[PDB]
Amino acid sequence: NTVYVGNIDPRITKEQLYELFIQINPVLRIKYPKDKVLQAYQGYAFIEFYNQGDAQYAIKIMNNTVRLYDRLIKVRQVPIAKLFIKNLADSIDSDQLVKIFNKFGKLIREPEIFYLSKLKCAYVYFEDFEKADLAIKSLNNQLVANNRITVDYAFKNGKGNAKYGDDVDRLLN
Amino acid sequence: ICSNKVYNGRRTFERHFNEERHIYHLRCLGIEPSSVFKGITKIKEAQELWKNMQELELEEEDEEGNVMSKKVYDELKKQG
Amino acid sequence: AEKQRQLKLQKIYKQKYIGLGDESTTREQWQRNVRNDTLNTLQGHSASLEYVSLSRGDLSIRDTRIHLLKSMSPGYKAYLREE
Amino acid sequence: KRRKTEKPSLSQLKSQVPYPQIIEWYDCDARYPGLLASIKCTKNVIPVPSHWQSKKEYLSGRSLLGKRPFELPDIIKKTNIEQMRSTLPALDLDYKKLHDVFFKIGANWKPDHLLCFGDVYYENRNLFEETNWKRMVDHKRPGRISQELRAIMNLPEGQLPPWCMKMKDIGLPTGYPDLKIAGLNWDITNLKGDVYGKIIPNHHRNYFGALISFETPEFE
Amino acid sequence: YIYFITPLLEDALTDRDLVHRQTASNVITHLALNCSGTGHEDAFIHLMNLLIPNIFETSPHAIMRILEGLEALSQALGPGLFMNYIWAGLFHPAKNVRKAFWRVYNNMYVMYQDAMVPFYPVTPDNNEEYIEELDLVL
Amino acid sequence: SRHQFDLIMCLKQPGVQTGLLCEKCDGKCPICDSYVRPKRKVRVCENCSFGKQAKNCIICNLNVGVNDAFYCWECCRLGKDKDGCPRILNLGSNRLDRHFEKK
Amino acid sequence: LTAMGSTIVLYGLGKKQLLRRSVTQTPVSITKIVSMHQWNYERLAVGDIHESVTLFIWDPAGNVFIPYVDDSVKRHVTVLKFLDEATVIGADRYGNAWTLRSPPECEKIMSNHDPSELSNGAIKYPLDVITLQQKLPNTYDCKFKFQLLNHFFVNDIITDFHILDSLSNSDRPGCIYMGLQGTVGCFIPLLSKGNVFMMGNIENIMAEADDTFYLDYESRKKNNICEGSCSILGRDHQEYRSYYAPVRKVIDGDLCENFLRLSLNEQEFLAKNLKSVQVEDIIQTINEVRTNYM
Ligand SMILES: [Zn+2]
Ligand SMILES: [Zn+2]
Ligand SMILES: [Zn+2]
Ligand SMILES: [Zn+2]
Repeated sequence: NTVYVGNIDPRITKEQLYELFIQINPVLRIKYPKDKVLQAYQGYAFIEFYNQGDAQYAIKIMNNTVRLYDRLIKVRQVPIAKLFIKNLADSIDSDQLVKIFNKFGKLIREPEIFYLSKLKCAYVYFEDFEKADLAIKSLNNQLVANNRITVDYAFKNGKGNAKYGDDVDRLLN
Repeated sequence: ICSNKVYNGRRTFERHFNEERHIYHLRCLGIEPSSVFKGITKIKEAQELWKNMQELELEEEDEEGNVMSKKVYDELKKQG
Repeated sequence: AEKQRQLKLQKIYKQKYIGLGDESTTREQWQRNVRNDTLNTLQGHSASLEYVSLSRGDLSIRDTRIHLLKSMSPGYKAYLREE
Repeated sequence: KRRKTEKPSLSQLKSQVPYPQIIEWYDCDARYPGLLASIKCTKNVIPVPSHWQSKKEYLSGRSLLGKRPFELPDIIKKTNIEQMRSTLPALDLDYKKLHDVFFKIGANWKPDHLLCFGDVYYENRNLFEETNWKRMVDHKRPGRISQELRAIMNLPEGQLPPWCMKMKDIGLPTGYPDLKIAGLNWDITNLKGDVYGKIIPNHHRNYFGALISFETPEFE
Repeated sequence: YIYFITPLLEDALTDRDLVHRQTASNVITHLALNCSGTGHEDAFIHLMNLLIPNIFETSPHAIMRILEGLEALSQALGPGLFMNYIWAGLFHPAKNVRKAFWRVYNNMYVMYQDAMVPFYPVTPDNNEEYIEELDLVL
Repeated sequence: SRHQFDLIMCLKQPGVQTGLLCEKCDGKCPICDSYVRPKRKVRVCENCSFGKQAKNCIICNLNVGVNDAFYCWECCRLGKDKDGCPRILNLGSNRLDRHFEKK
Repeated sequence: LTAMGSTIVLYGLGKKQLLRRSVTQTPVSITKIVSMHQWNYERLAVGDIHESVTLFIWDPAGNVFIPYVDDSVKRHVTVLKFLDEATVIGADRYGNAWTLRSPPECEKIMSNHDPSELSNGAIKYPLDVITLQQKLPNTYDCKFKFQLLNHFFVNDIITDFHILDSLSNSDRPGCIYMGLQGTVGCFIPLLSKGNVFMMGNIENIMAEADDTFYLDYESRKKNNICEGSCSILGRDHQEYRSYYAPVRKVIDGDLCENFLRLSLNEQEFLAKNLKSVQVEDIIQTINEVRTNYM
């Protein structure tokens, strides 16, 4: 629907943008900001079409096409499980963490290694609350690399509430 | 609805209604986006609100088909 | 002084013209004024009175008129219920 | 206390409403919320202008600083008194002229903007830009490019826009199926000036009130 | 002459000064009273649309000039639309908005009653008793 | 009155009698104090007439009026013509501080 | 073509009983349909008890009527007709006789587009209309509005409108209505302008004529008859005929007809307010309507 436009000369005005894009598709709305401090255009606009069909069309035909004031015109189109784990071993690599938690569940992102107190801790992002419950059940208070690690939910207070299972189920759906 | 999240201002929370994550919680929750659900707070009520969000007769030849549906009589076109 | 006069004129206009919503008026108080004025005009115009007479199908038209008059008071519902 | 805490949730109030998106959080403290939802959501009612709950006395507007002092309606500007008396930092004119400007010339004349049934003017709004907008949706049409935007685009005369080549591979605009452009669906020899294409409509009274004559009252 | 006036009142009613808004409303009083029923309501609709936001404006002079202006608009527009505004603001929680609009509705109830009768937004689900005789069709 | 606020009106059902205004107040519509196109003569309730007070100007309440007061065409359409008995019962802070000001 | 309480059903002809060919669900606003009328099978105007007229268009292969215009205000419509494609006659339960017209912004769209694209598909609406959809979804749900065209108040309740292309061979097509309390009256469209200019001036004369008599009778008392003398009753014309909603373009001839009965002294006294033609030509123009227009 709405398309971002950038690399615009502040001398390009609103009527000029309108007359430009009406050549491509019908334009529902144009938001073309105006700096109050400098009393000038900040050189990027937003053109809301009547649908994402004309929007994407204008993205395809318009991108890297029109040359305005010698500068080219650019167009660009415009919640997960988290486990805190404490007392990790210094020999535990982030990739090793990935290998350890892959068997329990798919990771939406990579673990985050940080130090509290000296105390090696990490955040592990699971795509599923139930697979997170698996890595918890098996890995809680367990000894890896000759070091006892604790696996629980990371704080937001901590994840894993009743509404959390309900909505995380839906985000899975 | 958002992580039982905390907001320090009412203007800001009124800005939460249009946001990436807030709409992700709605749409991924099965409650579709935009402007009907703006006043949402708890996850529960907007579920019944979204449940609140979501006979033609084609005359067969025996003259009993005056109760018979359009698509049904088309199926009997493919059968006939 | 000026607003204070507007209070007195509020008392006078309310006295003459009966219901005038001042600031806080209960829905029971105001809706009663609505019903009273609507019925008032239905029976007031011989036109709309003749109309309601036929559409209702009463035997006489004054039955409809005095019906509306009676219908202005709240207890008339229970009165019909007791017939 | 108890009445303040007795209030139903706004979402509980939404279900009673056929158009639930108008109701807002403050309607929870409506002393008669089930009624106020019905009135506010009734068909033709026009919601209260929202400048209430702001203490700014409805105009603090920064935009108010930059508003033009005034502009004469062009029909009155024809009367030339603009030059006769300088308002910016004797003047006798013809009775027939002025009278005809209001009546002969300006009988059918009407302000271009006005407003609609439910139009309400909020502080930050300025009608003028929307007037040039509505007038512009009128004048400007696809296939035509003004000489100013053409010069900025650096497109010389007789040459097609750069999106005609990508429009050759991608195809005509989905929004304009009837659009014609020289060299492709439309005759290149008809390329003239600022118009490289035009929409060809495929569609091809008296309104019981047709006056059939127009006669204004004469001053003399 | 009404149409040539409205672009002037455009900058008047919009002006920040409560004085200009006041005297402009005084224009709308006489202009609306003597031009009422001519068929310019579409222009009167505009002129009003600029007035409604000024209802909340305080001070005695501003409030009475604006009240008289809106009452003049009641005659040129007719209650129905003027009502529609008054209705959508009629109760409201704000204790202030309410006190303000019930002034306009008081004056409207004074000048017009039968005139407002058809225009009450009242339905059987809106109020309990309603009136059984409004739905009768022959 | 339209201008002076503290002035109080009567607003009773007008009688057959016609209110008088002095030559000094002549020409004012007793509600809006307008000089243009007057229409209908004012009528006051009997309670505002009786004795000497009947001769007073219904507007300024002090002087003895010869002329009849008429409502304008704007008040006759606004219906304030039929609102009630116009009269000014209290003399008003303006006239008061005027009299005490001079003497 | 029948109207349920909520919805509009279009029945065909079946045998042993009649069948539902199509059903159209109403907008939420419409509770019941008192009366409705069609324009050349393409268009409809559907009335309500509580709310006002709403026009629909029949879309073939869409098998549905699509509302393309709302109405401005709440009006209780007893009987309704079409003068034209774009305009509608309607009466009220309370006695208002009005006529509405679709805006040219809508007429351009429907003249330039097919109805099938209204419900679904691409129809390009100016920026203001959409902003009125998200801003005021309740009123602008039908995305257009009837600008009031004619409004009038006849104290009766109009039963039947009929639009006659000619009344006794007369050129100007009239619309004649019979009221419930009984009456028959007509609205004649005036060709040209100075017709409605002269008529308007005569109505303006007879409107305050009672006041003019009162001011003359007042001045002669200043040098030496109540106010309602000529009207016999206090009601002004514009006030009485305005009533519920102000008369818009309709000039009332039933008033100008009273000018005929007044004595020559009174008539010549009234017509002096005009620089225009004499009383005799006045009476000419007045009596012209019944002769020529029907
Ligand atoms: Zn949220
Ligand atoms: Zn008195
Ligand atoms: Zn005096
Ligand atoms: Zn007056």
